[PDB]
Amino acid sequence: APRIGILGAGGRMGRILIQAVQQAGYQLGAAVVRPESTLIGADAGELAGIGSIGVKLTGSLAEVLEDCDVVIDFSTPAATSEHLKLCREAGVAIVIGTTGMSDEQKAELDETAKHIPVVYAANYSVGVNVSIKLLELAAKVFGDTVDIEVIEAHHRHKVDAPSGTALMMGEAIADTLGRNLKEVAVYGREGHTGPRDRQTIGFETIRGGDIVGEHTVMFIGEGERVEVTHKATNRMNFAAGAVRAAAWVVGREARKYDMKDVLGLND
Amino acid sequence: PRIGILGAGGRMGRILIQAVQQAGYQLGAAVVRPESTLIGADAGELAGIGSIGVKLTGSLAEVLEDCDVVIDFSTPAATSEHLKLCREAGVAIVIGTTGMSDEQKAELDETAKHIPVVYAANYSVGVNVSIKLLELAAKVFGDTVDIEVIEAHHRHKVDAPSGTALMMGEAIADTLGRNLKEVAVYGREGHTGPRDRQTIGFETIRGGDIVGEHTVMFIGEGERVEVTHKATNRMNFAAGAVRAAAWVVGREARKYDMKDVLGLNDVQ
Amino acid sequence: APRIGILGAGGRMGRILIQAVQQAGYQLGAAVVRPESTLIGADAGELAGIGSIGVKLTGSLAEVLEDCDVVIDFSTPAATSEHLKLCREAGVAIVIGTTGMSDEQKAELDETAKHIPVVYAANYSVGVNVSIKLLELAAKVFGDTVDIEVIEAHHRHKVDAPSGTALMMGEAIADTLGRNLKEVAVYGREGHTGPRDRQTIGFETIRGGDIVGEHTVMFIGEGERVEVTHKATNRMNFAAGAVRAAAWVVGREARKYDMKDVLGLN
Amino acid sequence: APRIGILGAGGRMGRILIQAVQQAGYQLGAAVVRPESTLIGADAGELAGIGSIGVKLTGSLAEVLEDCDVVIDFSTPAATSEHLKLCREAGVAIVIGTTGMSDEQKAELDETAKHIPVVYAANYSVGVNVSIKLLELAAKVFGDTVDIEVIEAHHRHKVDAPSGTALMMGEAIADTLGRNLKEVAVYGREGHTGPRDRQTIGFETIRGGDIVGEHTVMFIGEGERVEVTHKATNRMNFAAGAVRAAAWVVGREARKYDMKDVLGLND
Repeated sequence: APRIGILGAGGRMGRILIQAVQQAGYQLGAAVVRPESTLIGADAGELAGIGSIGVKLTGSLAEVLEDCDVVIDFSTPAATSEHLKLCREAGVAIVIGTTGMSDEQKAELDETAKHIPVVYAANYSVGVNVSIKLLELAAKVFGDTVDIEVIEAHHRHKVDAPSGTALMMGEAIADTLGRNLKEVAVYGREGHTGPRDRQTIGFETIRGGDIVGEHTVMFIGEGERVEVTHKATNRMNFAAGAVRAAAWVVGREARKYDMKDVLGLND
Repeated sequence: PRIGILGAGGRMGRILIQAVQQAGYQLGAAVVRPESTLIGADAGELAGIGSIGVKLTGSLAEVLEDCDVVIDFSTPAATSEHLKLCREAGVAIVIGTTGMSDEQKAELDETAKHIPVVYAANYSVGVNVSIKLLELAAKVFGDTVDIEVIEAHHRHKVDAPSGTALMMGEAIADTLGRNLKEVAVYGREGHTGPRDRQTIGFETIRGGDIVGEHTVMFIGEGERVEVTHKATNRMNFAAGAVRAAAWVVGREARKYDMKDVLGLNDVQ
Repeated sequence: APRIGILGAGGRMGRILIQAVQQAGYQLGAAVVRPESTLIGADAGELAGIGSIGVKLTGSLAEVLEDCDVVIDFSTPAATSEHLKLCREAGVAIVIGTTGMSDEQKAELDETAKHIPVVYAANYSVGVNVSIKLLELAAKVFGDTVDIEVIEAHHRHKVDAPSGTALMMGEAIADTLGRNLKEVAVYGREGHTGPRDRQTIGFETIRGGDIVGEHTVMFIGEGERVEVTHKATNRMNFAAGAVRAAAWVVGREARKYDMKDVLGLN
Repeated sequence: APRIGILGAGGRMGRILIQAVQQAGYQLGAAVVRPESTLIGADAGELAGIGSIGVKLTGSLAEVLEDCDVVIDFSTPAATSEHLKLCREAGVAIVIGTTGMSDEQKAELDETAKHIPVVYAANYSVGVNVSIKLLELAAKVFGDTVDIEVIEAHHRHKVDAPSGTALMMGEAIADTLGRNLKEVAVYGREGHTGPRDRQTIGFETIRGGDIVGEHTVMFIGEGERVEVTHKATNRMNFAAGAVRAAAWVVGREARKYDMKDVLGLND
């Protein structure tokens, strides 16, 4: 079985990753926090809400890398830089989900991936990555015979429209169909719009309440319609995907991998 | 009741004949333009329900004695003469002609002072029911929900959102005391910021051959209530018009709409 | 403004009820716990996660009734029995959402409701109660011209099908249409079922994953369809409804009330 | 450009197929009916509601096969047998959508498919075949991590439950996951069902009104859900797929093909 270490194990996301490791039947290899954290010495399982599991929060990643085959890192881009060097010298694979890394930090990641296996993905949700593959496959088959509309819904606090996931989906469809998203995208409809251009990709964005996040793509043809939909119940399905990527990457050739590799979608 | 169909030759007329027979009523008459080719043919056979013993006439006045109520889905000029004739004969009329002139609509109100007249923006029973549900849900939820209107229609529709969506949004704004033109939003792009509670959002989907779907979302904290109307075809106006026709027979001469016909004004 | 007290303030539902009182802008009048609870003396606002609010947890309901105009009780039927007798003597209204009261305990409630105002509802979610009213109205208008199908979805751990909410919706429609649900209900379809009887009310129950709770009623006609749907994001929309009932019932005549009364649906 | 002939050109499906041939820009090569038909001599385009196109209904398939590269046959299994022998001797490919052929009649097809190209598919809707491929792919990735539920809706007259299309989808999913559908299928839920078995594939069948046909497969996981949905607006989307298969099969090696081949779904 693979030994998975969780970096930043004290934060909100770390605790979820600890539950995901134990729920997948894996051994928690390590739980690391900042060397000055209040929680050093606490039980990771107790802290994660699953009761004691015998792994305690430590503050030195280098001291626990021998106990791990892979580590999962959802922290700060600066902390990921230090985590990359330690895993390189120790030969431990790393699954990185840190958002907002600089172009220099992202380059440091790419060169590390020539020495250790590295997983880097924009989204670790298994369902989202699956959805994208379905969209690409349906788009290749439907070709120019369907009107493509992207509908998403989110809570009333979201400041951006459409969501990054909705745009990620439209981008994959536009790449598949050979269209330029900025040219063919439409974000509203009011008044005498005229009839619909087949090249148009329409984005309908719903805002309200506390909706966690729903995305639907409609391939609308003559006489029929195919919908691909992903709905999130909570903000926690990154963990199951990240843990699945960690188990998958153990013992593989040193390259940079994404969730398309992990899920066998590049076929 | 004996129900007559005006403009019985057209696409909508033929559907109305089916609706009368499908509702178990006796078709009292079937009238077409006085220069129509089909004058003399049997209405039932032409409508696809087999012979029923009523033939197409080009003279509405000659068969008014054979009817208790008549249904008119034609052109605004054709209804005006038909409205005048029904007044003198004392036969009720259900009018669904779109785009009636300001003088013709005033002629209707005076006609409704002599005979009962039904005039509604939409004769689909489901659409009218939904709008009542929207009003009822809106009054109870008040300002505790973010309201979003989603509709879908075929790729040939030139106007957005549909009249039905705006009719629904208008009903909600009136219940909530909002001005729809002030609070409506038809698209979202870029840094929209957080949602204003007063906003009523309209998301319009276009594609393929979708006949017509409308969903209103009352989105609160922890839960959501949706009212949805979906149309399979463009013929569900007929069942309502026939229902309005049977309802208006033998009633006091006023102007009625589908809220009266469906008993929707009786709950608040 | 009304002073609302929360019973069982240490439990999961009690803490949520404290948040709902503060989220609605009301002043928390009291917070009572089991007489053997550890938390007596701690601050309710802090204990509920909204920061200190100046109300401390007590173990004596009788000692704090003077500070409240109404109390909300989501506890056990045995504890509710003591709460019903105590609230009667103090003249404080009570909102009860305890499930599973005995036929004798429910009778104790009805006799109590002759002295103090009592709100008792099967479901305190505002959305659900609204949904049932939409169903009743749609059912009255459509009559026997539509096929009615009830679809619900819940997480994979739910042992009962259909949900109580779905049956509550189905029952409301059957009463409107004059049908006997036990006679006309259908819970599955397999093989040569034949054509559909118009009287049938069909129940499609979806089970999977962690779905909190979705309920859809379809009025399916010829050429069109009307759907009324309620979707739950979490298990907490009872609290806002209960708090709204608490504020609504303050100072009213002593009867038994439900959420139809609170929301003006009757 | 392929010359497509339509057999049974007088019937409901024949008229729809004529529309589909012209809507695709193809040449109507022939329009054939029974030699004793009333419609012999009528213009196929006029009969299909698209105005004259200059091809008239004939009663002899052998006399017009030289005008065709492929023919489309939605008739009776007895008539399809005769058309197979004629197309074989004439070397013209054929697309068959006739339902209910015997095990011997299906064998006549397989031996014919060694001489001429033959397309035979259970369902010619492009969207449905796309949907099935999407289900197989999602099922392979999710594996045993999701509860799978099939929801379908049809008009109040449908006598069979679930629909053949819903069963077809469950069969594709059960095959991908290594499950036996008859063992894991559940068609209703009433009373104390207990908690859900992960292996179960649940079928919820909706009946009412005049619904043409809706099918939804829910892959329900922990924290998220992915739905694949196909909706039919009318009973005519078989035609476009059959026409698309007709053009695809022209000039290909004599084998038996299905819509997975036509749409590039095999891999």
